[PDB]
Amino acid sequence: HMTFTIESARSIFPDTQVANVIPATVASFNQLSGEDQLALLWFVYTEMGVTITPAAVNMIFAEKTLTQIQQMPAQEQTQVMCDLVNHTDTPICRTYSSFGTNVKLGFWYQLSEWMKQGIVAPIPEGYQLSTKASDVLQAIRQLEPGQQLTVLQDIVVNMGYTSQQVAPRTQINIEGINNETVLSYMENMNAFNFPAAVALFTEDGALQPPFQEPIVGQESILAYMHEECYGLKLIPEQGISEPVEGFTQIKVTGKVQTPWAGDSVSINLAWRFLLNPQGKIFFVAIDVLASPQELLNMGF
Ligand SMILES: CC1=C(/C=C/C(C)=C/C=C/C(C)=C/C=C/C=C(C)/C=C/C=C(C)/C=C/C2=C(C)C(=O)CCC2(C)C)C(C)(C)CCC1
Repeated sequence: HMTFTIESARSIFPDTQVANVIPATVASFNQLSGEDQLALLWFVYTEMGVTITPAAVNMIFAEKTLTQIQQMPAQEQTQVMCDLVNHTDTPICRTYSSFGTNVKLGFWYQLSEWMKQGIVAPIPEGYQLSTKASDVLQAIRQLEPGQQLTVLQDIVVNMGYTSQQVAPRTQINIEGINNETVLSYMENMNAFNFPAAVALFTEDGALQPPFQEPIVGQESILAYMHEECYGLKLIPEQGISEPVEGFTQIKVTGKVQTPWAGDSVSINLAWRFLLNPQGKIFFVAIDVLASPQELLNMGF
């Protein structure tokens, strides 16, 4: 007999208002053809109004592949960027799938810079998207920047073909709760003390990133934290705590800022924790919350 499994833990606070327009838009994007995809991504990225810094984040992992692409003629450069978006089995697509999330993003950032400088073949002057791609572009363009950044990240991480400094903890407050395991988690994540944060989990515990599967076990969670969590700033604001079957479930809402955009952009999140009777994190889900505008729209 078990009171909770990882699977059943995923459904805690089931009426959380998740921004399902994000994966909805990604699914629509994945129905478009390679050329429409690349041109759409160029317009999203360039028209977002957000300055992207690589500086606060990595690139040494991508440099050999980047040099390769830089040396290719324009015809081959564009084909490579089509293999990536189309998920074609190629050496470069397999190498890309081994990059960490932030390495993938740095990869694409450098190509974006080279396209501006005419070192990498640009999107053709005036290339006209299909009507369908034009509808996907406009839905992306309407989203708040932080949600567009999430769309892009999700698309970038899924391209290709699949075959640092610790601060001391500083005090943080969350109105409405007094849970030390939650506060330890948030403060250790802000300090980039990822071994300390992971130590709060049960050995069989999981962390569920937004719109992704649970990452199970401390070794895996730590690797993920190394890959994706450096330079994040977590700004939990408020919470509720409820006892359930001798466990505690805690929902916290607030924001994160990514080092890609600094303090110019804040993404609205929920964190959904299930703690065991000993105060260990059995499960935590992070969700991107729907805006008031998106809730309205996805009714009426
Ligand atoms: C492709 C492509 C191009 C270039 C694209 C470029 C350049 C894109 C750059 C995009 C970037 C830079 C996006 C960055 C997004 C970052 C996000 C969205 C981060 C969100 C993080 C969150 C939400 C983390 C929350 C979490 C919390 C709070 C926890 O407690 C646990 C850990 C974790 C779950 C991590 C060009 C133009 C050439 C055209 C051709 C195709």
